[PDB]
Amino acid sequence: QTSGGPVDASSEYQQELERELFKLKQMFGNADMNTFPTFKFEDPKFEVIEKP
Amino acid sequence: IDTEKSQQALVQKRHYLFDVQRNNIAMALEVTYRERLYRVYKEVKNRLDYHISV
Amino acid sequence: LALKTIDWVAFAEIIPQNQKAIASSLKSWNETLTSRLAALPENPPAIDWAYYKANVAKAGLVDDFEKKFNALKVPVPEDKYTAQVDAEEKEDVKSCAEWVSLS
Amino acid sequence: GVGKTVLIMELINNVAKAHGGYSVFAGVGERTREGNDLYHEMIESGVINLKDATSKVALVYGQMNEPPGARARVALTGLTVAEYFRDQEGQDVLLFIDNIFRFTQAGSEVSALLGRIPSAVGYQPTLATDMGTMQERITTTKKGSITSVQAIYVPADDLTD
Ligand SMILES: Nc1ncnc2c1ncn2[C@@H]1O[C@H](COP(=O)(O)OP(=O)(O)O)[C@@H](O)[C@H]1O
Ligand SMILES: [Mg+2]
Repeated sequence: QTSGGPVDASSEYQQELERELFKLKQMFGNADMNTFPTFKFEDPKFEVIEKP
Repeated sequence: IDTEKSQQALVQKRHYLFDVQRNNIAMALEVTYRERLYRVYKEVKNRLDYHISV
Repeated sequence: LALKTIDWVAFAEIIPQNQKAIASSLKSWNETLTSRLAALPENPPAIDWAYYKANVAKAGLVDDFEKKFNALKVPVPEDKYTAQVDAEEKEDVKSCAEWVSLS
Repeated sequence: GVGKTVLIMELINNVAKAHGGYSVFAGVGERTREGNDLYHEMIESGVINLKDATSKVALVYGQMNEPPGARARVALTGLTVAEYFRDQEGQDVLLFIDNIFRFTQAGSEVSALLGRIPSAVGYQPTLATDMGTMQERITTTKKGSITSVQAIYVPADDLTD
């Protein structure tokens, strides 16, 4: 009998679950982990190797 | 005469500088490509793994 | 990835005294890039979606992630530097053959 | 008299004021005037505020004038305060214990009266397990962090004690 309830008549267990999820997310990353990552890319530098 | 022939031998060995430069350009581009592929793979797998872990 | 094997003392005999540091830096970067190509494989392991099809109970997010990834155009960097060192090698070979005819 | 209290006060000055979380100082079997000095210095420097709820340090003192039971359990009391701050608040805690050796010493003082056969140098046979039970709670978990600075007295300068 848990249709109308998410977590089977809890009435609690959110005050600590939010801290736990905060720790878990912040140790997995900092950005939004519900969307595809956009990729900034860089290109290697190069110098004047020409014979002086 | 011997000195001149030795100078010619060094001139014959000259090309290694440009071999080195070409090696470094090719290797830098390959390293960059593989690092980019690992970055994209790691980000995708990392987000999927955050979902599976929560 | 076809490289030109190089003697490393012959490379030393042909370096003037105004670019010894540059030769040493090219050598060090050659060794560094060899080591770094050795310490990472060629192709990333494409993870099977199995562990992400049957273990993610979310509405198609894994599926749209896999669709967006299967058709990604990751930028392959272009050379833009080998042609000019080839031109420089041509010029240097010209000068060296001239000096050799003089010799 | 080599500088354990001077060093731990320097660390309180250099780290605890620049610290973002809370702090707990457990005085265990030390000088009472040192506790008075620390109290009034923390009031002067604003780290303890007697008028509102902006205080950042909790003090727990059982000093060298206390019988061995109080000296043996006051470190546990300080641990309990720091453990609450680490678990239920999720805070990053600083825990300074001066001096932790007294804990062990206090146990020694009661070990004979509890009817136990003495171990090496007259210490209780349970020295290592008592120390472990106490020290394993002084730790960083994946629920919160505790950075711990413990001054450890060395009897007669013998590090093999
Ligand atoms: N960092 C220091 N600089 C100068 N003197 C010091 C320093 N630390 C200790 N001392 C000297 O050693 C004495 C003992 O200091 P204290 O820390 O209270 O000893 P204990 O090791 O018992 O805690 C001090 O009064 C001081 O004279
Ligand atoms: Mg002291």
